Amino acid sequence: TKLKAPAVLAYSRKINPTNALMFAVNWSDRDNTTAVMVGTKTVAGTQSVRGNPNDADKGNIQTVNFANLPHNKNTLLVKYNVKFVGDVFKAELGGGEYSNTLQTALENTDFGTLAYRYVYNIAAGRTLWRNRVGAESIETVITVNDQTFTFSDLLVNEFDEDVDVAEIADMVAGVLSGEGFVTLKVEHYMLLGEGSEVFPSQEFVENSKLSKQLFDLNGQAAMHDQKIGNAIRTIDTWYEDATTPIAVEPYGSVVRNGVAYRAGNKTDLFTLMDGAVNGKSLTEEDQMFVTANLIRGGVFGG
Amino acid sequence: TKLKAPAVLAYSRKINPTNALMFAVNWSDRDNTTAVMVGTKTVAGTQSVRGNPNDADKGNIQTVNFANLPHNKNTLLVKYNVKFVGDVFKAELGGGEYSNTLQTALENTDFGTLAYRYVYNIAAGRTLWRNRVGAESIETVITVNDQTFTFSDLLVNEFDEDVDVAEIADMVAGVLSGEGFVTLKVEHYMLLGEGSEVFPSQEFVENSKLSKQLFDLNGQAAMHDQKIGNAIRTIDTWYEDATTPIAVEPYGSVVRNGVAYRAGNKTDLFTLMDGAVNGKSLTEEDQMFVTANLIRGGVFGG
Amino acid sequence: MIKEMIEDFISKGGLIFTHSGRYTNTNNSCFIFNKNDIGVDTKVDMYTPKSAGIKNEEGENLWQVLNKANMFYRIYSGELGEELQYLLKSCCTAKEDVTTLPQIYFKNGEGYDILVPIGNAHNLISGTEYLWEHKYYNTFTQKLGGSNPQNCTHACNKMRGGFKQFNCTPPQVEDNY
Amino acid sequence: MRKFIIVKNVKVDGINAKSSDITVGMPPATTFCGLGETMSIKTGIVVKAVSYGSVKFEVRGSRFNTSVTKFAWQDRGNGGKANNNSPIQPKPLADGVFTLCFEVEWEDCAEVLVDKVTNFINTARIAGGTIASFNKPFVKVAKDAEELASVKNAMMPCYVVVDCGVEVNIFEDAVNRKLQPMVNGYKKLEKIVDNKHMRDKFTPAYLATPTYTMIGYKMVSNVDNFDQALWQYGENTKVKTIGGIYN
DNA sequence: GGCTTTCGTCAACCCTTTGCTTATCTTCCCT
Repeated sequence: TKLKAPAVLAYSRKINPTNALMFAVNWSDRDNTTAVMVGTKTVAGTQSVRGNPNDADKGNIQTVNFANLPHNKNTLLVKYNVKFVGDVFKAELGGGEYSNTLQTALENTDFGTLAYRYVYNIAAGRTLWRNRVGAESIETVITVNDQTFTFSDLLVNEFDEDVDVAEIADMVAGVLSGEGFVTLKVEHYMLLGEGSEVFPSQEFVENSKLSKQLFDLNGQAAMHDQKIGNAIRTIDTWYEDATTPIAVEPYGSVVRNGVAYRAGNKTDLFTLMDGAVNGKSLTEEDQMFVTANLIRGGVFGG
Repeated sequence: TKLKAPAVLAYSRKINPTNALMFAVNWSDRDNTTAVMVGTKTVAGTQSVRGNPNDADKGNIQTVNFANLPHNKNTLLVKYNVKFVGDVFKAELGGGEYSNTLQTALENTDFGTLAYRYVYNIAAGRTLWRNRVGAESIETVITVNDQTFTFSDLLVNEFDEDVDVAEIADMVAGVLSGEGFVTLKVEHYMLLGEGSEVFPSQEFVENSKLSKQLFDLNGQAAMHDQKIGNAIRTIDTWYEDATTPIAVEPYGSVVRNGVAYRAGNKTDLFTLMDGAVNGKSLTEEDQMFVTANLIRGGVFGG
Repeated sequence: MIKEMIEDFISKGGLIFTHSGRYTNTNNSCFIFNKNDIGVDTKVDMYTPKSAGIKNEEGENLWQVLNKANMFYRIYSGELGEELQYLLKSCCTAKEDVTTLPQIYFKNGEGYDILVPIGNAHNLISGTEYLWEHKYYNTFTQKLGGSNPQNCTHACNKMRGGFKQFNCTPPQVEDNY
Repeated sequence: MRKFIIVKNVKVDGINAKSSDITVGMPPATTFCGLGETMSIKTGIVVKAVSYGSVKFEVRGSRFNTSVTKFAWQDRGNGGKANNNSPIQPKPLADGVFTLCFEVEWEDCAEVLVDKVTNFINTARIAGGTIASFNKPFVKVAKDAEELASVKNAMMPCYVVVDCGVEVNIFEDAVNRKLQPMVNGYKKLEKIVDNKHMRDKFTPAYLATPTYTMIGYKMVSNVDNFDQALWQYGENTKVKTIGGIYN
């Protein structure tokens, strides 16, 4: 009687950001874009470490990739292209029964709120991760379908109602609940100040030889699409004891805090989609969490 | 009476496509072909497997081959040729009794619809699964016998009537129903956008180093030839409860979705093949299905 | 015990071979014992349905014990008994199947022979052991039977890590020159 | 007096890289000798030897594992199991840009010879791989030995196959002298008594185990004698070079 | 009397992480 999930049931991602190239502009000269180059500086400090206090007096030489604004331009510009694709319910590897019953159990999902939180995370500048601190104003210009949309002051921890994010999110929800696609050409102008140090994505490297190795595209400082995609889907205010929005994982798990906000207490995604497939009526934000997982994608089987 | 099939009856592949080399061009300069290079990135995420709430908290580091457009070209070009080969009834391992009576039951195959669906799968961009979505405008340029056609907007899930694909299908059905060969050089111009991630063939390979390993040809992103061969033969809209075209399989079986649409309901290739040989009046659509299997080829153990 | 094992093998399908098309296709089941290539260090393969057979006190099937210390050549030359030679040879048969196997034409002079190439078992087992022993890493590794190789072959059942085959890639020509 | 036709840059993809059970990679000289006798059958131009070189060649997969092929449910009688994934028998696939040079003897103009070879290659299949592209073949003749070297250097750039022979066996010398092993032919084991499940019922059939020789890759210009790169069907149910063992 | 479907049967690893080669070039001479 229990409809088990397919062993290879997987969903493709539906929010596809590009790698976010960072340029340097002014708050006035936004047409003068010079690429933020990744430089490499050798930096000496103290050994630190929680243990081993005997070698505290010894130095610490580490070679670190840095990325800074030049001392003639005070604004960091971040360019990326977010592609919201539709058909979020057609599993590319699990189409059949389970997948399709999840679709019919998720037809009345509030796609407007999911699209609103996605477009707000793009619009409030959450895709800027550590660049936002020290920025005097973060101006987001989202060009949808040749549609300039300017945002100036949006607080990030809560999704306050405005008309421009909702205006973009109307057709973003029309794409997500239906078919087709929409492309958001996103530019972030941040008055970080003269010569402020910007924070790109850092590569994962195991061969070492360099302590911090920033993500670069032909040398220009850039951000990983995955970081932007994590920040776009940071919409999950529906876990147990929800204080801040977290990214949408199947387990509600962020790995910096070393916790899982939705595992071990029967609101991880697999339990909810098993309930929704097996005719257990989810609540509204429950369906929004499951549909946000399907928009994020992943594989849910075995 | 009751002419049995050969134990190891085999047919050769008659739609032979080449590997789809992926280049990067502009919609303006579509002659600026630039090998989309398969890059290798490393990915930090959260491990979210159906049975992993205990390990959801910890991270998950995967090295993954990616392939993205460069940020100065907004168009993905796809290169392949498709060689339609005649003698679709000449078995190379099966005997001259079952295969010839199979053949003489199959001159009444309307090859025009088979050729129309083959060239429409070529032209609509069916060979471009995850990167035909998110494309602002697709454009297929088919060059055959020094004569060139262009297709802008062809919906891929149904075969609507246009004179250009039918005009190519005239010579393709002439080759398939007759002798010789024909070759269509296909140029896919897909306006994905600036720095949009392209989707080459992933490989079924045990790789300790790379969790996801893409297909490259001299590093250049490429797609598998049998992948495009699966795309071209995705014409089967004639199975029981037919909604979408599936690939022409002997059992109508998509193992990707875990469902075999022509297995068990007496509409697979072998039951219709025995009905065609043993004088049972085969329907037109079952005739075209058996002919499409013979065009695809295969060995048939039994 | 060894006679116990040879007879355990014989109650079952009971095939000992040096060449087979079972490695090419697991659905094939053609097993061929060539007599001329049996030497001192000739590794020898055997087949049972689903690789069945009892183990000894050290936890080995017949495939381990027949393949160390040249034990198959010792039974083959009859240092352990001529009635054992008979038992061994009762399992050493040539079973033939050409389905799901490649069939090519080779020119034999004013004519052609349809050759069905089946793989040498001594080449697979001894090559895997030697190229892992002699540190030859210009190779590919392939698990032959699939997810559970006991339906294929006793060597695929026991050497689950995969067989070593030669990486036969040629050097490339650099385009920029 | 020798005549050759060269097809340069034969981009072929989908090559059955499984040369044998213990060799996966470049197709052996039995494959290209089979291609040569295939044209001797379809086009009628009877071919003595073929010298083949590899411009490019990549086996699909990693550096230690080949990419297996997702099998399709094509056998008869296993419906019901067709919804699940088909079991994979090992057949590695590869791509390769080759340069072929066929010793032919011809008595007509070079244009009809080029057209016949082109019409064969348009319907040919190198090692089970679809010929993606190929340059227009050109005819060159080896009147003398300097002319033989002209034909040799006309295959530039390609890495041809030269035979270096077997000292003791295949594994030993592949580690020791570091040469590549490949199928130079086959060894007949048993006569086949059942011709029902075969291509022909009258052609005599034998089960075979592939014999191997040890070979090296040398660029065609660095090969001193072009006869050491031209493989042909020897009368030992094997293939061999005209120049013998490369020294 | 096969014949075709589905369920039961039988297993168990020690792995290693780039080169293979390495490109087709001017002396005499007289017109």
